[PDB]
Amino acid sequence: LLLGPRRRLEEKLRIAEEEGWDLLHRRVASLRQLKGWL
Amino acid sequence: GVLRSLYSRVSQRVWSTLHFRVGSRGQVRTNKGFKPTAFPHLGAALFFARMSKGLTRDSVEKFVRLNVSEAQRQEIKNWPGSVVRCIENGACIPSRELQSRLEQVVGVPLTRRKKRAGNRRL
Amino acid sequence: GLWRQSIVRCADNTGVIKACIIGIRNKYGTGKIGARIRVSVRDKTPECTAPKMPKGVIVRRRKETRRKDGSYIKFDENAFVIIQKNKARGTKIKGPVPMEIRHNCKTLARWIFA
Amino acid sequence: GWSKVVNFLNKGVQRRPHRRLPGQPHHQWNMLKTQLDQLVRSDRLELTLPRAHELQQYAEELVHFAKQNTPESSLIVESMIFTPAARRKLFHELCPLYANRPFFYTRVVNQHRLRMRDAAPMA
Amino acid sequence: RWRPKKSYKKRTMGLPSTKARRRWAQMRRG
Amino acid sequence: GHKHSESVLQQFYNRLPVRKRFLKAIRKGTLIWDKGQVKIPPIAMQGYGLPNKLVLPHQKEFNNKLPKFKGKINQLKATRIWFQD
Amino acid sequence: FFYYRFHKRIGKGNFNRYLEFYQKPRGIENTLRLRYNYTPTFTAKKRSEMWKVNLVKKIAHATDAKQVLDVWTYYRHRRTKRPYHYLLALQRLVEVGGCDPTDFR
Amino acid sequence: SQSYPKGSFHEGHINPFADVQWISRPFMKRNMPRDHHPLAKQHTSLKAVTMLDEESGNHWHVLDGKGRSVGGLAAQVVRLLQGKHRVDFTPRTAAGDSVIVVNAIHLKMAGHTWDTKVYKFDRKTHPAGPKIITAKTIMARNPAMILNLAVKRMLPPNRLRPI
Amino acid sequence: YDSRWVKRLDRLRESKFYDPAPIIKEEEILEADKIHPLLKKVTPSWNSRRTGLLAYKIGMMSLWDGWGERHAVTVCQVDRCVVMDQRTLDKDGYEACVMGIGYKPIHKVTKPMLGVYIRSQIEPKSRIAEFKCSSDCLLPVGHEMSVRHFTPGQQVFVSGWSKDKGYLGVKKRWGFAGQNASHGVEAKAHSSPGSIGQSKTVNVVWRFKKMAGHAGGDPRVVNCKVFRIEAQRNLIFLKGCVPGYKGSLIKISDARGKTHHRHNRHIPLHFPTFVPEPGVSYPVTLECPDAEQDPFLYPEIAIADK
RNA sequence: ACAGGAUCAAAUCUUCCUUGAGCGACUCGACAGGCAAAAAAAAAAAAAAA
RNA sequence: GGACUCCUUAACUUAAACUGAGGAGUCAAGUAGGUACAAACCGUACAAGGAUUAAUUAUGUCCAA
RNA sequence: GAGUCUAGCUUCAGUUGUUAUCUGAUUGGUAUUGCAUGCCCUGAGUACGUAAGGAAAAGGAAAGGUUAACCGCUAUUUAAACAAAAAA
RNA sequence: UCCCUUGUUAUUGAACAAGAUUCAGUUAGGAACGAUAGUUCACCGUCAGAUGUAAUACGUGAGCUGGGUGUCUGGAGACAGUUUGUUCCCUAUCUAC
RNA sequence: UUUUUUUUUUUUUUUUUUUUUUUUUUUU
RNA sequence: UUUUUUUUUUUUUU
RNA sequence: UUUUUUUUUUUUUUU
Repeated sequence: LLLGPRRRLEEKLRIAEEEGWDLLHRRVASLRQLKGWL
Repeated sequence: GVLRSLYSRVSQRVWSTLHFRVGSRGQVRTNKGFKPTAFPHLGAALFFARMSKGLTRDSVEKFVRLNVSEAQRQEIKNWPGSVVRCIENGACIPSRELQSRLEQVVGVPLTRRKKRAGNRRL
Repeated sequence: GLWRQSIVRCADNTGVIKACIIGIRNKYGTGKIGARIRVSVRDKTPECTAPKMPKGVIVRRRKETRRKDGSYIKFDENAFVIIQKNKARGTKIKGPVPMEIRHNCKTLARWIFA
Repeated sequence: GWSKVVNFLNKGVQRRPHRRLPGQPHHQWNMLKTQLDQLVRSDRLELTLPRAHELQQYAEELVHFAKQNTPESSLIVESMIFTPAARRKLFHELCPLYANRPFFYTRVVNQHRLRMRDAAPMA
Repeated sequence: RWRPKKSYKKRTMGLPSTKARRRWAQMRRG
Repeated sequence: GHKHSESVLQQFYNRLPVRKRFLKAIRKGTLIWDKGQVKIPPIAMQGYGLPNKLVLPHQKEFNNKLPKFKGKINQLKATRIWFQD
Repeated sequence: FFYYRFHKRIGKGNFNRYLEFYQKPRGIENTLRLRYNYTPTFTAKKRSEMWKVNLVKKIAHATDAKQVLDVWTYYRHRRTKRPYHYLLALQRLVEVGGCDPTDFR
Repeated sequence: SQSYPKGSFHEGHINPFADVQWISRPFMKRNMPRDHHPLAKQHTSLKAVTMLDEESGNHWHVLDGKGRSVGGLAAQVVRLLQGKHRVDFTPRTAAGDSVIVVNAIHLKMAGHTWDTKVYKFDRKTHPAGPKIITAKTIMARNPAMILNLAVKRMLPPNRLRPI
Repeated sequence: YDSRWVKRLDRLRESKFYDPAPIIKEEEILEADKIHPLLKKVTPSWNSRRTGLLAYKIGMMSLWDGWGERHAVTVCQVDRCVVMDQRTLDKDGYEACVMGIGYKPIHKVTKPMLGVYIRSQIEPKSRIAEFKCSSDCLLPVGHEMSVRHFTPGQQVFVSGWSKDKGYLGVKKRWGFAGQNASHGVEAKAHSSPGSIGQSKTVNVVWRFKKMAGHAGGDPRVVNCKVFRIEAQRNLIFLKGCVPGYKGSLIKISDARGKTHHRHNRHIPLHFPTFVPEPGVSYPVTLECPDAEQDPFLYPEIAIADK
């Protein structure tokens, strides 16, 4: 019995598709990208 | 002497416990706004619900068996094994009647129920 | 009820006339019927053979006594009976005896209903 | 005072049926007795509200027992008057009056004013 | 002299409810 | 508490955030407090050498030459053993 | 705000033998109103107060119900919403070509 | 009911001849946290994520405290909370950013800390004295408190601490 | 709202205006007009709990028994106890049942309150309470409770408020010893509290110190025994004592713990409620079963000195 | 709220989806009541109409 | 006809902040710093006065800092 | 914006101690006991012991004592003594 | 681990009953009087409540006192009672052409 | 008719009884 | 290492 | 084996 129904902007699209809320003017980063800043 | 171990005794004491308050809201259990749709299946839903209260399969079975009418009761005894385990595992589709009892035990709806209300449109 | 330093008579025919209470299992002076108490003999007859410190049980009480059936029983005097080896020293009891006595010594009384 | 103590102390306190009066009981009763005769002789008296609410208790009983016209009742009526003028009036003007009145022959009226010398209510 | 030991005073279980206790509780984010 | 003055050693103990059970033990001597932890006191074996951390700086040279135990408590064969003060 | 009281009490619960379930909790742990005990600065005040203008500005700029809704959603926590704010949003929503009444937004 | 609680050393070896004589855990072997066998999908942890916002100026830092030390975590958190990591730090104000912590139950404690640690709560004029609550109770009831209290006692003793 | 002296005479004269006693029957038959369609029999479980009831204290009485022993029993009346609403985990977040009791004049009830009563299809209520129970014992909305919920001879848990005595002294409240009446004793020392603390070593008075103040008005609980029940008038006789004034609200529930274990073990009780079958009669009055042994039996107790 | 939406389309009596948890639940929008008279151990008892 | 400390030493219970001697520092009459909390210990290129500046000292370098 | 009932937190002492495998249609699957003065009864004149002598598991009950509550019964003290007839 | 009540079942010169030393808790319920006044101790008689210790300025003297081996009407801390509220005392007067 | 122990009843619950406070409101 | 665990024990030496 | 001490003002022992 079932129930229920690089790219230019990567993290924005990931959040949008996963979570379901769009980022207006807010950036996001993760620890994995720290190598490109040290 | 026929006295059991102190550990055993303590364990025994602890085994038969009951509360009347949900407690902290930070927990992960059945509460206000609960939706079965989140779960992949009724089995998972049921499992979660059961675990929330801390009830056993045996007790569930025992309750349902003694609640269901004779017609349903007879069929309950025809299954190769336990019906609760099969429902949990996704190897059996419970009936409406059975579901009713199940939901009564777990104190939470498992599926989107009907709403007998509506204004006839002229 | 009864209390320490209290003078009570004797219902038995041993010969003792009265005795002074020395001890009791109570605090508020509410001594009941059938309670063990220690007595000191004050007076004796010329032909008495009782000990100096007889041990007995309260038989009669001046104060009214309540019953299980909603009745009450009252007397005019306070008397006790000597007890030895779980038995009475004497052979007869003067006057009636109340029903509120667990001990079997009340059988020696003349009127249990009076 | 503080006006708060009154409230603090009054919590869980029952009201008194009969208002206390200055003096011994024997004095109080005498006082009330004499005031009943004075009320009978006047037709209206001006008194403090507490006292007006107290004298009305006996003011009703006097007339209630005066209408029986029995030897027994007569005794009780006798036991509540002093002067002959009040007896005469009670037995000759008030008894005929309240012939048809079952009860409630008196009333109390509040003046809603304070005494100049005492700052006390009046009725 | 003689002195009875009032050990009953040492009770720490099944105590009655009191306004003091209630206020203490209240003051603690009841 | 009710006592006006207390010993420094007792006071020290009083300040230990531990259960009563361990407090008692500590007080007794069965247990010690070190580096914010509670462990069994060091064991002094007869004939064998004591830990290098308990002897004086000038005694370490002579202590290191003494026999050492490299076995379990069950395998230990010491005639007498006691806690090192 | 001379004194701001805030304590985290040990609430009742049962964590023993806890089973990891990939689900969100009931709600946030902290719900008490946040009251500052200090006067804000010019920049702080400005940031706090700029919403009144930014709301309208972005509403106007929006070109679709999606955008409109998003904009509205962003300024959720923004208290003291004047009636006209609603009117504006309604007018924009109608002009854009309708909306979804069923929408949580 | 009539005897001392069963400690963690009751379920293991004892080695007096070593620093860690016996291992201690918040819960029994049969009581440790576990994951449900039917994973509907596999998950992966990002360690830490950060969100900046220029307009509102409120930044967020979501951390994963899975297998980490309470002390270290607390220490790290304190820095962020205080906002000392920024150039424009003002002790008068709270220049910090919001911090989110998850998987608090998975924390670790070296040494005999799980079985020989308690917490005291002061009482205003109480004869019994301060209330003492063991760490096992706190772990059982509200794990978050373990970190919460460490952070709290780490923060400066001022009027800004609540904030 | 009359005068003191009018009220006093009323108090005395009331006795003369008493309506005649009703006529009590021996049997009772119920129809489908007094039964909830949604009401059904449910088998209990190991973690199932029943609901409580509300009552008004009327007064004390003395009643005999089969053996002839007189006992004091308090009379309680359930003033039309009706369920209002239910609570669910999904909806609210906890299982509970709300009930109502009493009656209030319509000229005293607020409009928002009247809105609830209109929905409920019930007359205005004086008091509203709630009970926590298991999910499997949730009674249907609109069901009227009855005295038959409790079987005679079982232990009950009764809760209520105590009386008020106003301000009282230390000697009056707690019952302090005090001082002697003689032997050179000061006036003030007669009823003084005495020592109230220690020396300079303890400069603070311990919390919860026994001192003077307003007495009474506290919650209290007590065990009771079901002696007799009445279906007609909806009356219950409870063995023992119940706190509160003659008319105060009182809560009644089942036994808990030792009380349950020791007493309420072998007593079959209708878990959900009383479920009458249409077409069958029921008793009106139910009495407590007598004991086994003769209460009026005084055996011999040996008294041997050693 | 059966209020909105999809479909070669549902027993009487909505197959399925949306409403973040239909604002914690119900209800009100001339809603609600401090003080005075009178009564008053807590508590309860007055329909409007000088 | 002196209070603490350093070395020697008389008395005492190799006790006590006692009682009394030989020779150096500090306080007395010394600031700010360190030693968690109240003169005596360490340091000082040791306090006429003013300002938003640089330094090897007792001593520190996970957080309160 | 307002009325009621309530969720969370708080509360004498104190703790983290609970559920592998899964009766094939064969009357079914842990369950409200934390706790504790003395004396008496069943177990028992049994275990034990040449003899004298003389236990436990469980329950049941009569005194004494503490706290709290109450006025149905008893004891002390004490108050009240007034409007049924529309022939009144 | 404090006089009694707990640790069935191995420390015992522990047959049973009645007893002795030592240790452990999540610290649970209890323990009556009198005579002589030689400042308190060995002992004496009763109920057998069943061998019944210390600290806290003698605990406690702006709470009380007694035959010797003074007084004080409570200002601040603490403790025990009590507190309607956004409004129902007064006052609170834009923008600028 | 009231008060009281000299009378009567209980000796259970502690996530219990009870309560002065709805909190997505981060600058009234 | 096994809920074996009031002062009683097994397995493996980690 | 060592770094970690009276760090005995609190947290913490992150090696």
